[PDB]
Parts: sequence; structure tokens; C-alpha cells
Amino acid sequence: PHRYKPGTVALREIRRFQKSTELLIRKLPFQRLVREIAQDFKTDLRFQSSAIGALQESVEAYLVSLFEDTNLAAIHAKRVTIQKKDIKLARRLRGER
Amino acid sequence: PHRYKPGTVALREIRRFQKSTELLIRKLPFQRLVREIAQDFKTDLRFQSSAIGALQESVEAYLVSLFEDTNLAAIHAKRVTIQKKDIKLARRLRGER
Amino acid sequence: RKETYSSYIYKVLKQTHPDTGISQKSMSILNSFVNDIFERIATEASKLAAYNKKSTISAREIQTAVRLILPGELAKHAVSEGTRAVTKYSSST
Amino acid sequence: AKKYCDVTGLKGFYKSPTNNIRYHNAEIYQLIVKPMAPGVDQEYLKLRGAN
Amino acid sequence: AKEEEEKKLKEQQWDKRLKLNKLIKRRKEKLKLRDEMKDRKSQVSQNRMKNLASLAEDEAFEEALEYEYKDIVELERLLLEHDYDWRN
Amino acid sequence: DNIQGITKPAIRRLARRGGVKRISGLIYEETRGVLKVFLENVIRDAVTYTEHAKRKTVTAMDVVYALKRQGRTLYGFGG
Amino acid sequence: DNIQGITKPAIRRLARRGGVKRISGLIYEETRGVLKVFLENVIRDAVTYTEHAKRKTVTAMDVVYALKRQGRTLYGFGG
Amino acid sequence: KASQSRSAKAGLTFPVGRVHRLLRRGNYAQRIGSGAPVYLTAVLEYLAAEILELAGNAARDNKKTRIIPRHLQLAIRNDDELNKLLGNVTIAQGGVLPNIHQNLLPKK
DNA sequence: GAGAATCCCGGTGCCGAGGCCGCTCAATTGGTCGTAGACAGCTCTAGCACCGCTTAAACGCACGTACGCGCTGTCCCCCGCGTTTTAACCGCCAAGGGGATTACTCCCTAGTCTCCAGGCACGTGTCAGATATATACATCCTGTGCA
DNA sequence: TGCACAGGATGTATATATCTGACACGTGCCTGGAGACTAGGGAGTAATCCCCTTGGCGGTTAAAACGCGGGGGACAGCGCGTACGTGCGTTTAAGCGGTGCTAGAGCTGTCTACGACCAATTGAGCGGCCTCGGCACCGGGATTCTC
Repeated sequence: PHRYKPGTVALREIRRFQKSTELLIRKLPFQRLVREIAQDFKTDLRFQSSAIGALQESVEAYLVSLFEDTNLAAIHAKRVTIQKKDIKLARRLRGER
Repeated sequence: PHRYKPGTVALREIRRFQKSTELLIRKLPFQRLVREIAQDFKTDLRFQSSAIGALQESVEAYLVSLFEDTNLAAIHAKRVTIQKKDIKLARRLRGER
Repeated sequence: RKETYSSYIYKVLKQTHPDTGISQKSMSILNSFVNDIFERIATEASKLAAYNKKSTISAREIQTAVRLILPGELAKHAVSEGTRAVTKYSSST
Repeated sequence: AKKYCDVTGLKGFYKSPTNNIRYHNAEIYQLIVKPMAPGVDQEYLKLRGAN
Repeated sequence: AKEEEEKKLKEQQWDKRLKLNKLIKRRKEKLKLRDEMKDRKSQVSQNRMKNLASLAEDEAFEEALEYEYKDIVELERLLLEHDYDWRN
Repeated sequence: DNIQGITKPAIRRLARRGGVKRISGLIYEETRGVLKVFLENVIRDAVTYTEHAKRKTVTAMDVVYALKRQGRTLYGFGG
Repeated sequence: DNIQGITKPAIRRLARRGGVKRISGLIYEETRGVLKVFLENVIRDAVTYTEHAKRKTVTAMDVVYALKRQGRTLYGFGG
Repeated sequence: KASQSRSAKAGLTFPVGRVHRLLRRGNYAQRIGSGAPVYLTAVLEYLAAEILELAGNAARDNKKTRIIPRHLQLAIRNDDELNKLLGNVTIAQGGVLPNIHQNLLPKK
């Protein structure tokens, strides 16, 4: 049959996800995560769905900004693949230690 | 015929200037610079003496804060020497554009 | 009772685009936006009026605040629109 | 009252709608009236007391 | 350089003047349009940015072109002769 | 399985929204730790706003003020 | 010639404050490039502060007030 | 004797007296001047008009009659001064711009 | 092994950091009144929990090819250093221009009563999408026959 | 063994009929913004004093500018292997959606005690002035990296 170059259908998937605006994290594991992390500070705590939504959009926006900064720091480092030392450099030069 | 290796006296004077805390910029050319950048907006400007020292402390602190980050960027770039892309990478990761 | 800027925002887009609908989410985005500029301008003006040892907030205080907060191009358009509106309001004679 | 140009003192035919300054012709509008800084138009209008 | 010499030889072998003056005026209008596209606050550059955004949703070169247009106008004036004042 | 409740292609989805090309395998638990350390700072402020309000439920406004605290303000749910 | 007021051994003085063994010779013109902008951004928000006070001298109080507006509240000279 | 509001006295479609009410019981100063709510009303009206103009041609560039926050997000981040104003704010359901660095393309 | 280059130990004005008293406003005490937080008590939105069907996404094992990384060889440009030279800085005198402040004025903004229409809230109608008939015409594919 | 022709089947093509489907407009209401009237104190104007800061000296001196030899560093280039992407089989547990229940948001009523406001008072923290020892500065010997 006919195949594709590794690194070409990746660009199609990148442009598909960047034209898209849909949410990329599943709702129920995220709600379990925020309830298990809110159990540490105060028990018997209920939640509202728009609060979970605001938390979710905040975290994916911060993750997208961090991933763009890591990509920029990695292509500064004469490479293509991102590694954890670029994550540490981006967090160190972003202020959050 | 005693010649030092390049960079040893650099590290030694680095140690003395880590001990030292005085101002490193000449005062009167800095006054000339702030007057010549201030005449563009309203002529016949008077200047207090303490404000120029506050400005000098501000630019020295901002130099130190940016220079530490570009040092970390150049260390991360597998080099001993800084360059222009280290500077705009530090300004990009700090968020100063 | 709850307050929104929905009708005023509505007529604002009706002068510029008559055949244009609006989303409720977009209306909430716009309401949060105008409220944020309002609280920023108000705290800048109150802080400046406290800094000049004055107990009155006037038009020149928010004039300096608009010069301070907004970038220069949108700043002089904003103060131009404000000056024509204020001089039109002050002609009650 | 007669209308005169605020920049040159000649006969003012047109008035700019932004800063309300009477000017004489097109190149006066392009060189002076259009790119003038704020705070200058009020001083130009101070001479005839129109601010 | 032989090609350049041959081109010069061909040039030596070589209402129309009013049409050339109209072309010079159109080149001046093109320089004005390039200056309007350079200023991003202008409506021409705003329309160009709107066209770029619609495609997304689907200055030294201008000075060199103006210098070349002025050279072409000077060549046309020399051909007419041979073959912005402060007072206004 | 709560900390790793975020599945393996989800960090990939957030990565290609961030415009990366090649992803390493050791980033995933580190991004999980970064996520949990951001979330720890956010919801601590959110539940302090919650127990000040004499309530045991976290509704829509004490979270948007919580992200308004550190300069990461979000629009739309301010009412 | 007055824009050359900051001098190359003073940039070396700032460079040996940061702790770097080797400084390339084209950093010195880059360091001026990041300076004439940045202090400019306090001059945009100092003298207009001064202009609101009917004031034709800048002093020690309005400059630290401008830095507090920018985000670098500094100690030592009042305010 | 009956006369209309201050907003059409200033020729504005935003509520002047409501801005004055929010200024007075917003607790910013103990005395509030007369011309301040008119100036603030004009400034916020102009900013809303400019934002809705940008959302307008952003939505005409997608061939639609309604405003989605995709259009708002685009009209914010393709303009540089609104980029500088709204740098630290995140919009609800906005996404990101289509961008790719030059060396990451299949250059060959 | 030597040599710059330090850390360390002791003598010197000095000048800027601790008392001190004079005293002038600002914190303290008391009283009165009008309202705003506290508590009780109430009506319904909405959040938690659970069952079950559908299925699209996710986990796992397999392999294949760039790409991260190890080594190398070389221009070469920063680096340490001697020599001019240039402006920075300290001591100082003199002006005058601009900030602080005192002092009376008057207007306009705070406060209160009245009162009616602005904008909310909640009802009812009107052009865009989706299955459906439908018959005839045209194109494409498959089968058969012929050379 | 291939090619051409004929026949059959499928797809297309453009108003209907229905027919929802989510949108934009015609009436209540109530309360808060606007007009009218009173008070008082906050900018505002201005003049006067005195303090600092902008120019102008001059000498001298750290300190920048400039040219010069040599040595590691960044530069491109080439090979080794494996880690990431690509894929199909195989779960699985997200999603819809539906229902059942009750905590708890939210609103209303009433109350009284905390706090605004005002007048008299006493003391304490600002300031001017006075006096001296901690630290920088200078000089000279011990001591540690570098070559």
C-alpha cells in the first residue's frame, strides 16, 4: 500500500487540533482528581460544574503556554525532541520554582 | 614571563564583585542619558539627585535579573559563551515583549 | 434583580453591524471585560487621587489614568472620544 | 464674525472635525493640522478663546 | 557581463510621453499605496490584515521600487528631450 | 489511579495544542507533577474563599477570584 | 556620542557580577539595546505622574510609585 | 420640566447615572466630581465599540451571523494593542493561533 | 619549586549614629443614636448517587527508521596585557527658580424628598435545515460475442 | 486472448411536502435616576520665603581605548543505535440519559449592640541640637592557588 512520512500526518493532526476548540481532557477523571485534591484541605466539600470547568480551562491554558515555551526552549537547543531539562529551564526562567 | 590561563582572573574578579555591592555604572553619563531621553516629552526638566540613584539601582537590578537568566540559558545551550539568541530567549521566556 | 450591560452592548453592535447575532457566553465575556477595565481605571484614579493629597476625583484624574493604563494609540483615541463627549455634555447653556 | 485660518491667519475655508481647527488649504491640513500633538490644539484655540 | 553589453547595444539600437508620465503618476500612487500599507493604522493595511485573517479563516523594497520608477521617469524624460517646488 | 487519571494521549493533546513535534516518554509524570503543583496553589485559595463564605460547596465565583489572585484571570464566569 | 554614555568596562562590570567566565564581544551592543527601552518604560510612567502634580521636577517619591505601578516596588528612598 | 438623561446629553448609549452610582458606592473616593462618569462612560463605550468592530469583521471572515468566542479570541490576538492589554487574561473557549516555527517544516 | 594575590593584624580622624529636652498636635475617654451583622426560620434549586447501553478511545505488543548523541578537526575571536588619553570626580562658589505654606472665597458636591419611565422579565410568531417523493436521463461497469 | 459493444443498474438533479428548530418582537412593573432645595468646606488662587540644583570652574587620575599574541570553543561533519511513531487486536470505562433523594443556597424578619459622631483633654513622638566610637582607610607581614 501507500504510507506517509513520519512527521507529515503529525502536521495534519497538529493543524486539526489547533483549528479545533474542543476540550482535550476527560471530565470524570478530572473531577475525581479535583475532588481527591480538595479532600486534603477540607472534608465534606461539594462542587459546582462551572467551577470544575473554570479550573479545567485554566489548567489546559497554562499547560498549552508551558508546552509552547518548552517547544521554543527545545528548538533553541538545536533539537526537535523536547526533554525534561527544557521543562525545568522554562519553569526556572518563567519564575515558578 | 608569568601568563595566566584565560578565565581564572575572570572567576577571581567575579568572586570579588560577588563580595562587592557598590554601583557599577558611572553617574554623570547616566545623568546625561536620562536627560537626553527625558527632553523628548517636555523641555526644561529639573531633576532631583535621589531619583537618578533610584534609576541606577533599578537598571543594575534589572541587568542582574536578566543576566542570570541568560547565563542559565547559555549553560543549558551546552556552551560557555553567551549570544544574541540567549538574550531574546531569556526575554521570551520571561515574558517581556 | 441582577444587572447586566446587555442592552447597551446590543445597541453598540447594532450601529456597526445590524445583521449580527450574539452568544450569551460572548455577552458574559464582554461584561467581564468592561467590568475589568472599569475596576482597573477606578483603582488607578483612586490611587492617583490619594497620591496627590486630594479628596476629589475629577475628569483630569481619569484622564491621567487612561494615559497610564491604555497603550498610546488607543490612549489618544480614548481621550479624544472622552473630550468630545465631555465638552458636548458641558455645553448645557 | 469672520473666519480665519488658525495656523497662518489667512482666510479659513475648512475646519477639521477632530480638533476643530480652521485651516486654509490641503497641504496646511497635511503638514500641521493632521499630525499635531495633543495639547497643542487647545493652545491654538486659546488665542480666539474657543476652548 | 557580455549579456549586459548586448542589452546596452539593443538599447542604443532602440501621446506616448504623456502615457509615460501617467505611468510615472501611477508609480507615485503605488508608492503612496506602499506607504499606506506600511502604516498599520491606515485603512489599506487594515484591509490587508483583514484579508490575511480571512485567508487564515479560509519597506526598503518599496523605496527601491520608487527609485526604479524615478529612474524610469528620468529615462523617459531623457528620451523625450533627446529622441514639489518651494515656490508653490 | 487519581494522579495518573489523566491518560497518556491527553498530555499529547495538550502538547500538539502547544505546537510541539516530538514528545519524550519521561515528560508525562513530570507534567502530572507540574499540574498537581499548580492545582495545589489554586484550590487552596479557592477553599479558603469557600470556608470564609460559611459554605461547604465551591461554586462559580470563588474560583474565578482565586485565579484572579495570581494574575491568571479568566473571563466569562465572573458573574 | 551621548548615547555612548554607558561604557564597555561597565558592561563587563555587570557581566562579572552575574558570574560568567566568557563574555562575547557582541553582548555589549545587545545590552545597550535592552537598556534604552526599559528605563524608557519608567519615563513613560514617571514624568506624566509628575505632569499630574503641576510639577516640573521629578523626585524620589514618584519614581518608586511608578515602579510599584510597573511591579518592582523598591525600598530605600521612601514611598 | 421633564428632561432626558445625561447619556444622550453627552450623546452616549451607555448609562451615565449607573456609572456614577457604581463610582459613588464603589468606595474609591469620598467626593466624586461631575464630569468623571461622563468621561468614563465615553471611554468604555469607545472600547466596547472597537472590540465589537473587531469581532464583527472576524465573524464576517468566517461567513457567519453570530459571535462565537473563537471570533473574540482571534480579534483579540491578531491586534497588537489588545494583545498588550489582554496578555494575562484567558478567554473561555478560545484556543490558540495556527503557528509553526520555520525549521520544523519539511524544508528538504 | 616561585609569584601575584590575597586574608589578616594593628594605628587614624570622622562623621554620621545614639541621647535630650521643648513641645505641639493626635490618641484617649465619654456620651448618644441609628443602623447593619447575627440569628432564626423559611422555600425550592441543584448536587450527589446509581443503572444500564453504546462505543469511541485507550492499552499493549510489534518493528523501523530518522535523530540524539559520541567523536573530531579546525579557523578565530575573546582574553590578558602594555601604552596613551580622555573625561569623571571632588571642592567650591553663586543664583534664582521653583516647592511649601499661609489664608480667605465661593461653588458645587453631599444629603434628602418626590415621582415617573428604563429596562428588566416573561409571553408569543418566522425564515433555515432534514427526510422524502420521483422520474427521467446519463454514466459506468460488466458480460458476451467476435476476430 | 483480447477488445468492443450493448445492456442494466445506479446515481444525479432540482421543486415539492412536511415540518421541526432555534431565533427575534409585543406587554407588565418597580425602582432608581432625575429634578428641586439646603450647607459647608475643598480646591483655588496668590504671594512669600528659602533651598537646592542647575552651570561653571580646575586639577588630577582612576580608567577607558587601542593594538597585540596565543589558545580553548564553537563550528560543521560523519557514524551508531534506539526511541518514538505507526498499526491492528483487545479491552473499558467515558458519555448520555434518566431517576431518586435531600443538603443547602437563598430570601425574609426582626433585633440590639457594635460603631459613627462630637467635645474635651493630656502626653508622646517629631525635631533641633549635642557628643563620641564603628567602620572604612591605610600600612605591612602571613598565606593560598597557579604556573
